Amino acid sequence: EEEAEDYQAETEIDEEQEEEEEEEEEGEEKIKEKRRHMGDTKHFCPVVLKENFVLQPGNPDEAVKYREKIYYFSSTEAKEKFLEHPEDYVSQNEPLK
Amino acid sequence: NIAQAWKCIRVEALSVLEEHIAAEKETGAMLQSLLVSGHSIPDELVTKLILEKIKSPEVAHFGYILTEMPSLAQDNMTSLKQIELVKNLELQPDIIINIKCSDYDLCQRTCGQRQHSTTGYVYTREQWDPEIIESRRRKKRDFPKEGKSEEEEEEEEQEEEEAFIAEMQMVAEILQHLVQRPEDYLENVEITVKLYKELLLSALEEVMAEHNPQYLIELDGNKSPEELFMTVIERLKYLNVRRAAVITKLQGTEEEMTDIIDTEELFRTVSSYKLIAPRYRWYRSKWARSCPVSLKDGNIYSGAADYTVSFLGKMYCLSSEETLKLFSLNPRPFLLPPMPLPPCKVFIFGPEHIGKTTLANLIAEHFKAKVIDYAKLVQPRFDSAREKLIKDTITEATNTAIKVVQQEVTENHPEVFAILEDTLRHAKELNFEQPHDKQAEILEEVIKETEDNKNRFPGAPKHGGWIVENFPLVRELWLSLIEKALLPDLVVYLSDAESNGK
Amino acid sequence: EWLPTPITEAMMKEGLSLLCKIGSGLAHAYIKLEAKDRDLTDISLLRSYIHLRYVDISENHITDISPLNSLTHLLWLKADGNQLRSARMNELPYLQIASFSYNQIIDTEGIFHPRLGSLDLKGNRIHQVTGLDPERLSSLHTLELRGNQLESTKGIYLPKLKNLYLAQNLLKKVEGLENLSNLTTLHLRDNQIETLNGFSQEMKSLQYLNLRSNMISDLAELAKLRDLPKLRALVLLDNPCADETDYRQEALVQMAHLERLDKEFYEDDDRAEAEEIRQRLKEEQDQD
Amino acid sequence: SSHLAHKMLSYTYKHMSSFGYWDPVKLSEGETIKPVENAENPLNPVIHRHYIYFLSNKQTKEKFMMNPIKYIRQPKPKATMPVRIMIVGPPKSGKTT
Repeated sequence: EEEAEDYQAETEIDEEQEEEEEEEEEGEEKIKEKRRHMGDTKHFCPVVLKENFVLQPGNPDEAVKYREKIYYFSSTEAKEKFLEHPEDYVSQNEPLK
Repeated sequence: NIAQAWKCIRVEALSVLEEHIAAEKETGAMLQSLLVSGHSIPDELVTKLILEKIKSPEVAHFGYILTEMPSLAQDNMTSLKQIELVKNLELQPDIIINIKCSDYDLCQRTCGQRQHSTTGYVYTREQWDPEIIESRRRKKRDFPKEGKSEEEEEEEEQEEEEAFIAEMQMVAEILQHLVQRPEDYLENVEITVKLYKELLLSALEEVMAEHNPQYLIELDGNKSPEELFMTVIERLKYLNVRRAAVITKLQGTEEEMTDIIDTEELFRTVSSYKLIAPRYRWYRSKWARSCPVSLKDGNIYSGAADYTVSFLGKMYCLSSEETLKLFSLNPRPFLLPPMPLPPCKVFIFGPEHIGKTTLANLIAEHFKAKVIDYAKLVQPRFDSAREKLIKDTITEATNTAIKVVQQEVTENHPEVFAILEDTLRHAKELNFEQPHDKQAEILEEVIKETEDNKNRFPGAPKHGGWIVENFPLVRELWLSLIEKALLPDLVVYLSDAESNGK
Repeated sequence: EWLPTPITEAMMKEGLSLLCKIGSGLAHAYIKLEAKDRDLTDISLLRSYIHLRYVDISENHITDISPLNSLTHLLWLKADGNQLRSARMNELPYLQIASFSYNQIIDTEGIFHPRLGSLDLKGNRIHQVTGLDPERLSSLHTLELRGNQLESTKGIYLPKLKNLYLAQNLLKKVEGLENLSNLTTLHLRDNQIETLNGFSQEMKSLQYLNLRSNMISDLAELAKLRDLPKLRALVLLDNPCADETDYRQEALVQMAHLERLDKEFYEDDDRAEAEEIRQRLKEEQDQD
Repeated sequence: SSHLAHKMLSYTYKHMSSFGYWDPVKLSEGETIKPVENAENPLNPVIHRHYIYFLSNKQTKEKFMMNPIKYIRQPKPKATMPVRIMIVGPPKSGKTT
């Protein structure tokens, strides 16, 4: 609902400010998703990178939030594991590798 | 004007006086007594108080801009003393500024001075002289208003004529208020300027030569202040130094509310409140509802949303209005190393010591907390207190029985001994009039030791890192722990499916 | 006479109003005292506060001002109504303005204070000038004296005067004023003046004059007043020939340089009428 | 927005990066001229991480959005002199031009 309120206000701002939003306009959900602000992995699951060193898009209908930013996971199992110790995975000291 | 631009903290002598008045200060009471005695406030006293303010922790966090010193000290104090004190400061100005002007033109600006009496408000000839106002009206009329039509020129002329005439009437009243101070008569001004020029200009030339010139700002006094104000902003950009962060109060706009909500709902509501823009909701601080000042002392508390604030973009609740003020004074120490981190105040329950003692030991080691053994420490003190009760009741009953039965009769007497021995049986049946009170008191006594001990530890928090094993389970006793609120942070209980065998 | 009411420290604490920094360094001082009508008989406690700059003590019962001479830095005072039959004083360097209206003061004597730009003494028991000197009152540019007992205007030795105000008085004629070229403004409504015999046009600044409610019945005074400086605005109603309002017409005929009387700035056809009457009068005088 | 930039700055909702008012892309390319506010030449601001970034032009903005880390790894700028020049020549037209 916070997402919806933010995006509604953004609709009003788009209609005020700029025509380029008219060229973007195709797809309400696509816009909403694209605007969301996301974990260091953005698209990807962190856990599978940390364990495997492998890159993979976490499921976009996963929904965890942490330090303002939103996270997907490669599997519900990954979400469950992640939820037990999210802080371990974070890029604490240097960029993702 | 400059401080009002930066919105940093600053030294301002009047602001010192007004703060000392408003805070009901005892030094403020000295000021009041001096004023009420019809006696001056010493320049040296002002200097002292200014120095104290600069040493103040809120100033030390914020930083400052200064001007008030140096001043015309040399008639008594060396002006060098102010410069010396400035150099002594831990805080010597990274950014230095000056205005230059012609001596005559400075005087002319001084001539353009009058004060409104009953407000005390000090005003410029642009206000105070109607003929300067009307000369500016002449200028405004002479410029043909490029970008507008004659209809707009006539509308704005007639409206400004009404404004000007009403302003003339008002200033006429202000003429009943206008004065030129003794210092503002040109002779006094010139004397003052000459004296400053010699003593302060000579000293300040050295004060300047010391500094980084590229840091140092020069400015033209012959100017609109807005010019200089923006110039200072631009210089600050070149300098690439920010304002210090400022605590932002997050009470509802005019509102007082039930913030006694779900923590999560309250967090969301606060983060939405006062917001600037979509998406950029305030960040949580790490401690959620908790009052970081209380925890820095070592008391777990969670704060009102009315006493909740954001700073550095992060959100922080506090337990009280006075805690809000205190933290507004200076966040830094309580956040800074060892960083806001818990004490221990804990019990654990279960059978025996079966590593349980060891577990407490290892916890205390990790914490640098220290453990209470209720059996070793508490129980003999409690027992000796009950001994004291029993010896007291013995001596009281023996005294009363001796006195009354003598009213010679002695402790050997059989009715005396019957009365004594039955009343002391009843004293054994009764107890200390509420024994758990003493047990809590003793807990406090040992706590006071542990508090000191943790203050001696490098992170030096007020509160003791304390643990009890061997507390004896009674429900109403536990209630008394609530009534005095001598509560732990945490309790653990121990359980098994089958270690009741293994 | 009144109950003893000397000054009180608590009332000072109430009255002292604004703080300001004075002298060399940052030393600091109270400049204003609010003390209007606490009945006061006495003020002696003020003797310490001499750095003070502003007082109101009007309508107290104060019979004396001797401390004020010690109260050096006072720049302005209100003391109206108070019980002073004169205000004779040392020549105070500091006082810029004060008022002592409706006081018992009978006279203009005894006051000298150079910085004093303005004074007011309306309602006072005063009849004629009693000493003036602008080489003492270096600043005194305005005075008001409404509702006094004033006879006539001798000895107003003060070319410094911007303005003066004398309505509601006993005034019978001008004297002395005739020299005050800088004087712009004199108010004398509700007085006893019988005649206005061309009173000296060397008072050349006298942009405004008020003489309503007086005793002038000779319209030919207007002709005698033809030779006058830039008085723009006149008031002269309620006079025993203002009874007939060609008073204004005759006046503008006599004084083209005048621009307002009473309630009428001269409208374009009023000007044209008076102008053509003046033309005729001039041409006939040339034929005379 | 400019307003949003100033508010985040004053409210400290983000850190100023060490670059300050310097375009990191031009700096890393090697350039030493400070860019200047105009209606033709506004700031291009962007947010990333806990940090604020400021850029001259849509092309430099684009490059930085393609990869900020590349510029961030560059060594920090440091304060400078201004410039003072004199130029002298034949009558106005060339030298003035």
